[PDB]
Amino acid sequence: VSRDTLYEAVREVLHGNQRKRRKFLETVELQISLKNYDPQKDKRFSGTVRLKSTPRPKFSVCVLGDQQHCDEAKAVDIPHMDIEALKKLNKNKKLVKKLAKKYDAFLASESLIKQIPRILGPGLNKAGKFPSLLTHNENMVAKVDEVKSTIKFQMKKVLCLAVAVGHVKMTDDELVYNIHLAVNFLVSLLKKNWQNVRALYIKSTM
Amino acid sequence: YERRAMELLKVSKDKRALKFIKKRVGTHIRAKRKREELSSVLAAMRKAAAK
Amino acid sequence: GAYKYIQELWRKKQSDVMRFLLRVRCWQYRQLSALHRAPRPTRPDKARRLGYKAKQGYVIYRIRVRRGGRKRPVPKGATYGKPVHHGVNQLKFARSLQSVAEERAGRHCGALRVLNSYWVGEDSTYKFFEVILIDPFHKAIRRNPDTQWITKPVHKHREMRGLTSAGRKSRGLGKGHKFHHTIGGSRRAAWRRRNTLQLHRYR
Amino acid sequence: KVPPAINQFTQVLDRQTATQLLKLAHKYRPETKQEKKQRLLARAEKKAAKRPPVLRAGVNTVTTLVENKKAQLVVIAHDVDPIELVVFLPALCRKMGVPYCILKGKARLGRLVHRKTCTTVAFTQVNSEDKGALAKLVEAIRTNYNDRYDEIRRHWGGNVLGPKSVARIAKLEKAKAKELATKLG
RNA sequence: CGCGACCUCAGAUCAGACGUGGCGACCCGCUGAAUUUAAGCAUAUUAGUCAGCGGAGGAAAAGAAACUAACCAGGAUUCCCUCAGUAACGGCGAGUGAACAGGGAAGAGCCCAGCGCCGAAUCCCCGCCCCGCGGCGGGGCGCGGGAAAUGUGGCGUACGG
RNA sequence: UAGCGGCCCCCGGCGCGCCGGGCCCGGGUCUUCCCGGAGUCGGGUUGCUUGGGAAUGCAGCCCAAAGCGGGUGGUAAACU
RNA sequence: CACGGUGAAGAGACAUGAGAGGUGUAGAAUAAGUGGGAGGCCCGGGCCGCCGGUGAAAUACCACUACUCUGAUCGUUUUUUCACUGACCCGGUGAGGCGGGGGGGCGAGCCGGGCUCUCGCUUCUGGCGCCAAGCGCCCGGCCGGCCGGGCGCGACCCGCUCCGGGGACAGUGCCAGGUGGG
Ligand SMILES: [Mg+2]
Ligand SMILES: [Mg+2]
Ligand SMILES: [Mg+2]
Ligand SMILES: [Mg+2]
Ligand SMILES: [Mg+2]
Ligand SMILES: [Mg+2]
Ligand SMILES: [Mg+2]
Ligand SMILES: [Mg+2]
Ligand SMILES: [Mg+2]
Ligand SMILES: [Mg+2]
Ligand SMILES: [Mg+2]
Ligand SMILES: [Mg+2]
Ligand SMILES: [Mg+2]
Ligand SMILES: [Mg+2]
Ligand SMILES: [Mg+2]
Ligand SMILES: [Mg+2]
Ligand SMILES: [Mg+2]
Ligand SMILES: [Mg+2]
Ligand SMILES: [Mg+2]
Ligand SMILES: [Mg+2]
Ligand SMILES: [Mg+2]
Ligand SMILES: [Mg+2]
Ligand SMILES: [Mg+2]
Ligand SMILES: [Mg+2]
Ligand SMILES: [Mg+2]
Repeated sequence: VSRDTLYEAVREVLHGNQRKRRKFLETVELQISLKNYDPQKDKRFSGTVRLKSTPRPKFSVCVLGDQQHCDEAKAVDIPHMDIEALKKLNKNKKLVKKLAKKYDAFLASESLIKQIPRILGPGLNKAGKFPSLLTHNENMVAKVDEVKSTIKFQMKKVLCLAVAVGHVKMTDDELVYNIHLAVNFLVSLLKKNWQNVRALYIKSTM
Repeated sequence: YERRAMELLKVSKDKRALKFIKKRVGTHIRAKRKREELSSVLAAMRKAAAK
Repeated sequence: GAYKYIQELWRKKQSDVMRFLLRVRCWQYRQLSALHRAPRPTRPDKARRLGYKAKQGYVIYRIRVRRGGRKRPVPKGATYGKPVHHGVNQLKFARSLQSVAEERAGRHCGALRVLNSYWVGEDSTYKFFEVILIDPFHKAIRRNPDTQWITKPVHKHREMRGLTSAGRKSRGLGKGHKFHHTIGGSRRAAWRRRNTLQLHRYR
Repeated sequence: KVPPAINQFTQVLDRQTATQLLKLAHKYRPETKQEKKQRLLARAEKKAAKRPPVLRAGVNTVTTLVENKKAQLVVIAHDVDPIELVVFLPALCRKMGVPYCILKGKARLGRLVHRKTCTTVAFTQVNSEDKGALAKLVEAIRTNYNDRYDEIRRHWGGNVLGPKSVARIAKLEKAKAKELATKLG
C-alpha cells in the first residue's frame, strides 16, 4: 500500500480521539480484508509480524520454564511454573484452559514443549497455544517485550483478519512504521500483490 | 484502450488487462510499462478520492 | 515554448480533442481538391521540424492520396506467366503514400523544390499530407546562406529521386547489418558492384 | 460534440470587459518601427553627446513567461486557425495561477500590436497608475475563468440539431404531451 | 444598414522571375517479364535483369552511426585487394550468396528544429543620390510599402549547451 | 621533329598597396540551469524482397507507444 | 477491423456500495470463524459477561470480512430493437418560395372575445401575361406652377443545412473462408 492515504487515515483518527476519549483501556486496532482467496482451499499463509514498540498496553504473558528461569523471572515479575507444576495443571482440563484463556499468549523453555503434548496437545491448541521457545542466552528481559505483539497472520475458514496495533498517545511516525510492518508483511505473505485488499480501517476501537 | 485497461484493473483483472495491453501496444515490456503507469494513475485517483 | 506543448498534444491522437479535430479537419480536406495550396502549415511545429521557416519562399501544398495497395494494372487480372507472378490484388507499392504525395506536389509545382512533408489526417479512403515546397529563385532563399543547397541544380526534383525523408525511407538505406543490400548508395550500386567481374590485367 | 478544451474558447469576455481591457492594452503597446527608430535617435542624442512595460505577444513568448510565473494577465484570442496553438494554454494558466481571459478577435488582438493577427498577449508589469486598473480587470476576469475552470473543463459543446429537426421533434413531443394531457382528460 | 479589421478563396495580357522539352554512356527513384537452367515442371533460376515511366549532374547516389563488435576494442561515406565462392539461402536439388575484422586509395566535416535569453534585434520590394555597372551588387537617405510574434535573426545541437 | 627555344596578343591564378564598410569577438576553474524530431517507433497480418534462416529490408492495412526511455546485440519467448 | 457518430427502450455481465438470515446443545439465545482484551456504555451508581457456566471454536468491549439473497442509483461495457443526422450516398433544379412564427377567409364547441384543425385565390375555349401600377415618406432644378429622382409597402418576419430521399447501412481500404475452365 502507499503511505500518503495511510497518513490521512492516521491523522483523521488522531483527531478522532477527541470524538471518543477512551476509558475501556486506551488501545486501537486495524482490520485487513481480502477479496478472492478461497477460505477452504490451499496455499494457506501463516506468518508472524515482529513489531518494535508493542503499542498494546496490557499484553498478557506468562512463562513455562525450568531452573535458572526462577530468580531472573522473580526479579522481572513474570510468574514462573515448572514441569511438575504442569502436572498439577494437567490434573484437570478445567482450570488450565481458563488460565490460558485469561492469559493471551505464553512462552516456554526448551524441554517443556516436549512435555506439553502428554495428553494435552489437542487440549492446548483448542485455545491456540503454541508456546515459543527461549534460547541459550537466557535473557528474556525486553526480549519478552519483543516476542509479544508478534502478530500471527494466519489463514482460517474465512477471508479476513484484525491486528491489535496502536494508541494515539504514542508517536505518529513509529505508529505508521508499525502499520507499515503489518501491511508489507501481509502483502509479501499473500499469494499475489496488494491488489488483493479491499480497504484498511485503522480506526479507534470504540 | 487506456480507459478500457484501467476499467479492467478496477475490477482487478490484471492478467487479462496486461494481455489486452499487449494486444494493443505490442511488446510485453511496453505492456508492462503501460500497465504500471495505469496502476499509478488509478492509485492517484484512489488516493485523491479519500481526501 | 509552446511548440513542445503542441508536439506532445499531436502525439495523443486517440484523445477526444484530437479525434474531434482530426474528424472535422479530415472532412474539410476531403471537401476540397486533391492538390491545393495551403495558406500556412496546419502543423506549424511539425513543419518547422522538417525544415519550414515562416518567411517568403516557403509554400505549403496539401495533398490527398488514395489509400490501399497497388492493384496490378493488367487487363482482367491476367498476368501471362508463371504462377509466382499471378498476384493482382494483395500487392503493395514500394514507396509510401507520403512520398506519393510529395511527387504529386512537385510534379504540379515543378518550379518549386520539395523539401519535406507530413501527415495531417486520414479516413478509410484518403490520406492527407502537407508538403513543404520552396522557391529557389526568391531572393530570401537565394540570399540566405543557410538555405541555399536547394538553389543548386543537383536538387532538382528531390521527391522523384527519393532524396527527401519519406523518399529515403523506402530505399533500404541505413547503417549496419540490416542494410547490407545498400552498400554503395543503393540496391543498384550494391548489385552492380557485387555482380561484376574484375578482370585485371595480370590476374 | 465539441470537446470542452475547444468549447472553452466559445465562452468569452463581454463588451464591457473587452472595452475595459482594450483601454488598458492600448497604453502598453509595443512601439512600431517608426517609434523605435526615433526612440533609438532619442536615446542616442542623450547618450552619445528603463524600458517601460509592454505587452508580450505570441504563443512562445507568452507560454514561456506563463510557466515562469512572470505573467500577470494573459488574453487569448478565440479563433486561431489551428486551435492547438492555444488549447493547452488555459490549463497552463490555471495551474500556474495566471489570470487568463479569452477575447474575441485575433484581428483585434493583432491590431493591439502593429501586425495582422496575434494569438495571445500578456501583461507582465504595468505602471503604478494602471496597477489598480489591472487589479480591477484581474478581479473581473478570474471570477469567470480561473475559478470556474473545473466546471469549464467538463462542459461540452455542439450537439444541437437543425432548426427543422428541432421543430419536428418539438411538434412530435408536444403532440405526445397534449395526448398525455388527454390521458387523464 | 453601413464602415473597417482578419481569415479563407478568386480574377487580371497587373510587376518581376521560374518549370515544361532534348540528350541520356555513366547516376538516382519506381515498375518489372519471359526465353533459359533444373536433362520434365509448378517453388527456385533467369533477375530485381530486359522492356516501360519519371529526375539529374559533370559526376550522381551515399555520407558523419538509433554502426561494427564482444576485442588490449574500433570509428562518416565511396572505391580496390582479401575476406570468399565462405557464413548462409535452396523441390537443402539446380543453383544462389553477403558482412565484420585486415591492408590500402581517398580523407573533412558540419547545420537546423526543439530548450533558452536579446525593446523582430530578421527578411523582401519600390523611390532618390553616388559608385560599380556582360554573374544586378556596395554605401547613404525615405513620418516609403510589405513579410514576420501561427516565430525571423544572433548564440546554440548531443563531441554536450 | 628536337630544345628550361624566341617574339606578340589574350585570359587567369598569385603577391603588395589605398578607400569605404563589417566584426569590436577568446580560454581555464567553480556555481546555477537546460536538453531534443510521433499515426513515428514498436506489434500483428498481408504481399514483395534478402544470404538473413520462428520473418534482412520495404510497403499496404489494423493496432498503436515510452522516457533511469528507445533501437541494436544474426533462434521464437520470459527473468536479469 | 477501420472510416463510422447521436438518443431512448429491451436483455445481460452485479462494480462502487444499502439492507439483511446462520443450531450436534452446551451457554443469556442462535457465538459463520478469527486477532486481541483487567476495566465502556447509560448518567459514586447501574450492565451481561472478559471469568463461573462450559461446548465442535466460550459470547462483555470494538473489529474486519464473508456464504447467499434482495434493492438502489452512476456498474461501465456488451447485445437487440426503435428512432436521429452531421459522415457517406442518390435524385431534381438556371440549387426559385424549405421549416417555424405570425397576420387573413372559413369550420368545431362557449360567452364583441380566448382555443384546435384547415385553406390560401389559375379548369368553359389550340388568346395574353416579364421589363409595376397604385399608395406613402424624403430629395433636387427654374419663378404655388413646371421638370426630375430616391426609399418603403405592394411581394410578411426569423433561420443553421438548396430541396427531397436513404443513412451509420450501402460503399471503400486491408485481411479471412467459399466459389471460380471467365
Ligand atoms: Mg520494386
Ligand atoms: Mg549530392
Ligand atoms: Mg522504419
Ligand atoms: Mg506580368
Ligand atoms: Mg527445362
Ligand atoms: Mg532440356
Ligand atoms: Mg518446356
Ligand atoms: Mg529475383
Ligand atoms: Mg531499362
Ligand atoms: Mg527532364
Ligand atoms: Mg549538364
Ligand atoms: Mg545526401
Ligand atoms: Mg565501414
Ligand atoms: Mg578461399
Ligand atoms: Mg539473387
Ligand atoms: Mg572493413
Ligand atoms: Mg528564435
Ligand atoms: Mg543560427
Ligand atoms: Mg550526432
Ligand atoms: Mg617544337
Ligand atoms: Mg527472391
Ligand atoms: Mg540478450
Ligand atoms: Mg540470439
Ligand atoms: Mg476456371
Ligand atoms: Mg486451360
